[PDB]
Amino acid sequence: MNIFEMLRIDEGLRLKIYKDTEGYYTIGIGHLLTKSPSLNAAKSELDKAIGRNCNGVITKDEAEKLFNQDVAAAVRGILRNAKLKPVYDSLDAVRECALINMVFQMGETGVAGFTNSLRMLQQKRWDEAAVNLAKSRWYNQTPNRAKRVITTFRTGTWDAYKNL
Ligand SMILES: [Cl-]
Ligand SMILES: [Cl-]
Ligand SMILES: [Cl-]
Ligand SMILES: [Cl-]
Ligand SMILES: [Cl-]
Ligand SMILES: [Rb+]
Ligand SMILES: [Rb+]
Ligand SMILES: [Rb+]
Ligand SMILES: [Rb+]
Ligand SMILES: [Rb+]
Repeated sequence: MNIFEMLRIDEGLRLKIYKDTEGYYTIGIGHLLTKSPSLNAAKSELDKAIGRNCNGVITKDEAEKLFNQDVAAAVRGILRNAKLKPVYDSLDAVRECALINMVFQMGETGVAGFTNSLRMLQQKRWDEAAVNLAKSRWYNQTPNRAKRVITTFRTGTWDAYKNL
């Protein structure tokens, strides 16, 4: 297990534009296109992202291409974020994946707002951090994925993803 396999379990793979758990147009492996309710707006974003006329449909290779971009950019952005960088660097490589997963789902700003949980993670107070992470819109709206992510933070193991 690694970050790519983890996010592929959590996000799935779809080759046509669809609506994510928040109702927003998405494609591929969790590639958010737009928060606009306009499918045309989402289609324009898609064509821009891939560099061709897709009218809402991509290939698996294209989906994987966006996915690696998105993972790479989530890591890079964490390392440029003053709140998230120290936490990332303090964590072992398995727990780092949980942090990347959260950024992939809710964005850097949203994760950086988890001030108290971030502190508990930096302190290696794993059970306390796990309790705190669950007191969130995040957990309420996607509880089973949040549980997996939280278990990864709490344990530093892949037990919540072996075998999905
Ligand atoms: Cl555009
Ligand atoms: Cl993009
Ligand atoms: Cl603890
Ligand atoms: Cl708490
Ligand atoms: Cl869920
Ligand atoms: Rb998804
Ligand atoms: Rb997403
Ligand atoms: Rb719509
Ligand atoms: Rb580290
Ligand atoms: Rb905050």
